[PDB]
Amino acid sequence: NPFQFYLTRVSGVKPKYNSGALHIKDILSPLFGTLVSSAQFNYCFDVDWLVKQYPPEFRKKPILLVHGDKREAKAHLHAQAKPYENISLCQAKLDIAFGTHHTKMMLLLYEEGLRVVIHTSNLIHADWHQKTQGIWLSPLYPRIADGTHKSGESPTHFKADLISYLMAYNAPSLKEWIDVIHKHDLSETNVYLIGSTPGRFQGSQKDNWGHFRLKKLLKDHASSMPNAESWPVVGQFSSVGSLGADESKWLCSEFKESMLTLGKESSSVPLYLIYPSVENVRTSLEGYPAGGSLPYSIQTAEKQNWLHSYFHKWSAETSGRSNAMPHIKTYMRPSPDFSKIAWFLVTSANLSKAAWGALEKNGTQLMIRSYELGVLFLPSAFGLDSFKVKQKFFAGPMATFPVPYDLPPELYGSKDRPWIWNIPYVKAPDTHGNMWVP
Ligand SMILES: O=C(O)c1cnc2c([N+](=O)[O-])cccc2c1O
Repeated sequence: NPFQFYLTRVSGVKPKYNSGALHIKDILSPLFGTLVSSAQFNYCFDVDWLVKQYPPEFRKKPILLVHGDKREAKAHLHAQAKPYENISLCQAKLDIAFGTHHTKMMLLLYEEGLRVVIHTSNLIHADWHQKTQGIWLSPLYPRIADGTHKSGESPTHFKADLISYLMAYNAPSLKEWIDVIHKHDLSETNVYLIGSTPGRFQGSQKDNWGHFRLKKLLKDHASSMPNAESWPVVGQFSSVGSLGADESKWLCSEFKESMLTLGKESSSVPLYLIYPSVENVRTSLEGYPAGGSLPYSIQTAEKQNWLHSYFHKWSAETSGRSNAMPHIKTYMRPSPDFSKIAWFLVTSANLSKAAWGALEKNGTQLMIRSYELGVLFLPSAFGLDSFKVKQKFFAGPMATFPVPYDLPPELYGSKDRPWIWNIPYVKAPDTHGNMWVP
């Protein structure tokens, strides 16, 4: 495979469904490189657990933790790290209310080169235990020889886009990593970077982030096919924000409009949203506690019941993960019979205005509250017109894309309800014998 898209290992499925999966210990093993320094961008950290995932010989190398915590949460994280002299912290600035640092990324500096890992898991035991999570692994990027002048840039502009993303933090500890990236050759990268950073973007900066970044890439590097209006859009996420009183406020007006872009020329396109039902969570490997990582509140949900008609159950027989609740987020554009896809995106961005951006000031300004990061797989970047869908995720032409859940997605039944984490479920017990009482 040329895609280097992996799922995390799931405890409890048969070995066939973990064969090509990765645990964090595998990512940090010496087989992937001789570690000199690393940067861990994330939302939630368990520092004691994290350090034990590094191999013993690497546990004293410098680690930078990039986080968004403030006030007491920030103090708690500093206290967690205090015992480990080699750990530094970088607080990402969040100057817009209700912003979060959701980006999940590792920068791994080796003796032999550099690797970038963009993924969806928090750095806590439970996120790597029985969840469906996604990982993109970069190639080993070699160092550019001292005295040599070359860009080290890929046809997807990944090196410049990653530096641009890091420059948005305006942070001294990340300027060091920017200088490291400058000195490496990233020309073999075949994915496009799609990031969100907080701010209000107009003019030449409007296309840099969020769903306008996606729109711009799809206009420039995908081609429209006849009957494009028949190719659905699929979104798959672990959390939903407040989208407004109806679909025309944001979901189908600006979000779906960005996602249905193809090619340069100027809607009944179906929209499938995949989000775990209550039954999905109850019968999961973790049981109801899996819902602790699916933070859809009743307050938000009650304001947008129109949205739930779009919801489809989580099903993942193709990867043996129907009972491993998703914390991956993915977006893609399948053909009407779901045998091909025009593109695939894996990201930290949930279905929310905070992450993807919302238009302001008479449509002239895109406002984003949070940091997010994902990678976009475009057929043109692999010399193809479209991707064939792999029929079994862990099965064996390597030009077929490993989609991790079942297609077509299955609509909620009439008795199904979206998982809502702050109401009780006491009618039927979960796989551990328990109810859910918030
Ligand atoms: O991975 C993330 O980016 C992320 C962010 N926030 C979460 C919350 N929360 O408090 O919003 C509750 C539960 C799980 C969360 C999570 O998994």
